[PDB]
Amino acid sequence: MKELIYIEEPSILFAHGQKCTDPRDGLALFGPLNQIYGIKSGVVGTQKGLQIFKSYLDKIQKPIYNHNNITRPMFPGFEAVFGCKWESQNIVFKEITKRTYDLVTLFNDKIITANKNDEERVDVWFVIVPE
Amino acid sequence: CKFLIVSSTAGNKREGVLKELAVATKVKKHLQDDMFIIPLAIDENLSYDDINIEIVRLNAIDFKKSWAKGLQDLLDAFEKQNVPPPDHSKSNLLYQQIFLHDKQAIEKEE
Amino acid sequence: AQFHDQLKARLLEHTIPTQILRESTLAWRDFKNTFGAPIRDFSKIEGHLAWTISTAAYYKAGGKPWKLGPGVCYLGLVYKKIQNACCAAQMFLDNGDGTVFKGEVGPWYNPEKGEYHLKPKEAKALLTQALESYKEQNKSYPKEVFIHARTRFNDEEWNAFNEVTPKNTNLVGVTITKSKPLKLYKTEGAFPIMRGNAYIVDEKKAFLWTLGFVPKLQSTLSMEVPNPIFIEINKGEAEIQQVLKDILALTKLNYNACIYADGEPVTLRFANKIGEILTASTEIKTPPLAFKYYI
Amino acid sequence: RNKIFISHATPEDDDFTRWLSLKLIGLGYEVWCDILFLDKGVDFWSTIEKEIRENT
DNA sequence: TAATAGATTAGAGCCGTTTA
Ligand SMILES: [Mg+2]
Repeated sequence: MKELIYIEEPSILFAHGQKCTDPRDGLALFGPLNQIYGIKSGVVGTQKGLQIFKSYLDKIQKPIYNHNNITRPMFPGFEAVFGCKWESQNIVFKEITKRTYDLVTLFNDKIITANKNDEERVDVWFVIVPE
Repeated sequence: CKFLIVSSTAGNKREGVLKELAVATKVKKHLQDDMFIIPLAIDENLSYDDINIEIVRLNAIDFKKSWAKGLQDLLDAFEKQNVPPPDHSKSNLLYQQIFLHDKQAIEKEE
Repeated sequence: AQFHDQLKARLLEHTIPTQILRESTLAWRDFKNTFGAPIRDFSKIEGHLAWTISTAAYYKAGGKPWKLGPGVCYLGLVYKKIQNACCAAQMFLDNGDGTVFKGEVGPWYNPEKGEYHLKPKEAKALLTQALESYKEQNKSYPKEVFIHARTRFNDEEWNAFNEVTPKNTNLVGVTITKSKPLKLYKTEGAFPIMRGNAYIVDEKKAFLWTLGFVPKLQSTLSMEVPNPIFIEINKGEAEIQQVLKDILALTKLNYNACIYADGEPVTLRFANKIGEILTASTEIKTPPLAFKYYI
Repeated sequence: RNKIFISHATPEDDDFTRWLSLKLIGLGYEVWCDILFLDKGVDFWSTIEKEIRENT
């Protein structure tokens, strides 16, 4: 009867130096290590895609509850957890109106021209792809 | 010092919270300070109407959107009202005492 | 099929963090199966979804979500089939205790069709790139190089590794195998083995349950029955308990999502992702090497 | 009686009133605004009356 | 060159969302 040893579960550090086990609880309790001032969201997609991302971001600001909350902890909200603004009213939008290659080049050219030409700074571009 | 009452749809009409709120208003009257009881409205379905009389008179803190903005409102209201060295280690050591007691790796042969 | 990976590969030249979001994910209610519940039923996980993407955003906006708790350089390398291309992911601890979790990129090309082993020159180049990265981050060469992969390390590449390395630097090779059929159940309860238990097979080999029942979540990281990952010290001299602890720690670096833990090392997973992205498109000199451009 | 009161529509006009109040305090005048100085967890209408007909 | 196994390896896809 072979003995099963146990490795104590490692603890991940969070803000102010506190360590927790679940990333969700640690993030919702102490917050992330470094503070960024906010996310300048960039959207590359169709108008319906922008509307969907707008609505989902607005829902992200408020808490969203899982069907079962004890196992997977709920989301207090982005501003509540991470502490940096990611509002939907500060979005840099780029509308789009070998086949995979051309579909890729569309978004690639949009992102290239928006990061090169446009004066608005985007922390990270979100490619909202249709379905 | 302060009495924050959660003002959701379920939390504004339940008996226990109602009695706690009632004794809270009694001790508020005894303390003679209007800056005692703070409603925290969190529920989208519950408007500022249909709320309880005992808290309808008072100014709520808008937790409906962006709980962290309501948290900041709570913080600067507390600083404005002189509500009495912050250390997150206390909460860190307290989190597993109560919230993780049925959820832990207890020593037992299996 | 290759839409996301080739998008990121083409975006690698000009450093711009990007997150690809399918419309069926952000608003899964309106897309349906046309005969009942929606195609992607995210109701049980919506908040969790709202967790993960948020972290992804916060990871691609230059924010560090969490640290880990010296002198050890973890180097997880993964092979990609096209000719073979080896791409690695490195992590260590900075002198300020910061978790440096960059990559080890500039993929190394083994011309053999099915030899998942780096040639002596490519192995030397990969290892020395990792060592100089450690040197420029921590101001000193690593004390111990925990180099791991999903493949056994052949003799010639091991010799190349130990000749390119400098003195006082012990590097140990670790092999991680997924889908190894050892389905260890639990006789008494209805819930599988708790996560973190390890069955040692040999002084160099063992089975670790990096996934399974988590007491903290009262549920399981894996549906059905967990599949333990085989951790074998095929090369180098190291304690298997220490290797299991280190790999359990490495299973906490999943910044691409917000989940309590993942079943395989995050180094290997992220190296796989960066390798797939690199092989998606044409060759690019000095790839960005930071995961915010890939995951 | 040394105070300035500014009434406004709350949901829509906040930027103008906030800017006006901030400039007024910068100029040294004491101001009272419901979106700046009206306390949380307090009878708002009673305090508005007190400020209007006591110190304004 | 083909085949017959074992050992490793890699891809791709596909559905559920972790029993309260
Ligand atoms: Mg990803």
